Amino acid sequence: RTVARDITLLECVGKGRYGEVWRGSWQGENVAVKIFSSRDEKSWFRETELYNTVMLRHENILGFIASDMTSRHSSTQLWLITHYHEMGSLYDYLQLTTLDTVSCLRIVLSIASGLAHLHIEIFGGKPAIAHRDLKSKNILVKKNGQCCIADLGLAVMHRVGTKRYMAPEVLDETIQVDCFDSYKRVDIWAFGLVLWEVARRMVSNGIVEDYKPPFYDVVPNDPSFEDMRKVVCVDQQRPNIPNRWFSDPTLTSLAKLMKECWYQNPSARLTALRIKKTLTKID
Ligand SMILES: COc1cc(-c2cncc(-c3ccc(C4CCN(C)CC4)cc3)c2C)cc(OC)c1OC
Ligand SMILES: COc1cc(-c2cncc(-c3ccc(C4CCN(C)CC4)cc3)c2C)cc(OC)c1OC
Ligand SMILES: COc1cc(-c2cncc(-c3ccc(C4CCN(C)CC4)cc3)c2C)cc(OC)c1OC
Repeated sequence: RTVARDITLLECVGKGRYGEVWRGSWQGENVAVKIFSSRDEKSWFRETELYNTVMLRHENILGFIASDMTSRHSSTQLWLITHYHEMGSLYDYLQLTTLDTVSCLRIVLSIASGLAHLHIEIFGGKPAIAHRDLKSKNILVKKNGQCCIADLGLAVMHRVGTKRYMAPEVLDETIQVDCFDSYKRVDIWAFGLVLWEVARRMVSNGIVEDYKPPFYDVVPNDPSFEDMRKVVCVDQQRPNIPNRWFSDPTLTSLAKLMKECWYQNPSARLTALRIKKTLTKID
C-alpha cells in the first residue's frame, strides 16, 4: 500500500523563536505544520512523548495528526502536524473583533472545558495534565465559535512559561514543585488573565475596551521576570476591572470569576471544573 506523506506548505501563518507554523495541504485537506527551531527542539520531544502516552481527543484541544522527524545532511527536521483553524489565535481574533454575551460565554466556557479535560485524571482514560503556558496566543478560534487550547510543548503529566502570564508562586519561586496540583493552579491564574482579555472585548451598553494584554499598564512591552515579580508579588497588583462591567450581569459574574483565579494563595483559586459549573449558570 502507498503511504502518502507529502504535505504541500502553502503559506507561513506564524514565525517566532519557536520556528514557523505553515498552512499545509495533505490529500486535499488543510493541516497546520509547526517546524521547530533548534531553540525549541525539546518542545517537540515533550509533546510527542505526551501524545505517545495518551492520544488526547477533545473538541477544545488542538487536534493532533502527526509528529515527524526527518534526517537531513547535517540537521534533524522536526514537524508537528495538527488540525488547521483558519480564524487563527484568540489573541489575533480579539484585536479587531468585539463580542456579544453569547459569543463571549461560548469562548470562555470552551477554554474552561479544554482546560478541565487536560487537568482531570480519567481511570481505566488519561493522566492529569498541566499546560504550563496558557495564554491567548496558545488558543485557536474555531468556525463554530468555540476555541481549542494549543501547544503542549511545556505540558506535564501526573523553556519556562510566558513571563506576562506567570503566577505569583512562579515569580517568587515558592511554587511547591513536587505537587502536581501546583501546576494546575498556575494554569488557573493564566486562565483568569485570558478571561480578562476576552471580557474586555464584550460590548455592554455600547461600550467596549480596546484589546490589551494583561498588565499592559504596569510593565514594559517585553517585561522582565523582575518587572513581573514586582507587580504581581511585591505590589500584589491585578488587572483593572472597568466600572462599566458592573452595569452588565454577565461581566459582573465574569469579574467575580477572574478574581477567584487570582488569589495569591494558590490553594484558594477555583478549579477548572468549578469554573465550568459557574460559567454554565451565567445567563
Ligand atoms: C509515516 O508518515 C506518515 C503517514 C501518514 C499516513 C498516510 N497514509 C496512510 C497511513 C496509514 C494509517 C494507518 C494504517 C493502519 C492500517 C491498519 N492498522 C492495524 C495498521 C496500520 C496504515 C496507513 C498513514 C499513517 C500521513 C502522514 O502525514 C499526514 C505521515 O507523515 C507524518
Ligand atoms: C494521520 O492522519 C490521518 C490518517 C488517515 C488514515 C489513512 N489511512 C488509513 C487510516 C487508518 C485505517 C484503519 C485503521 C484501523 C481500523 C480498525 N482496525 C482494523 C485497526 C486499523 C487505522 C487507520 C487512516 C486513519 C486519514 C486522515 O484523514 C482522512 C488523517 O488525518 C489527516
Ligand atoms: C498556537 O500554536 C499553534 C497554532 C497552530 C495553528 C493552527 N491552525 C491555524 C493557525 C493559524 C492559521 C492562520 C492564521 C492567520 C493567517 C491569515 N489571517 C490574515 C489571519 C489568521 C493564524 C494562525 C495556527 C497557527 C498550529 C500549531 O502546531 C501545528 C501550533 O503549535 C502547537
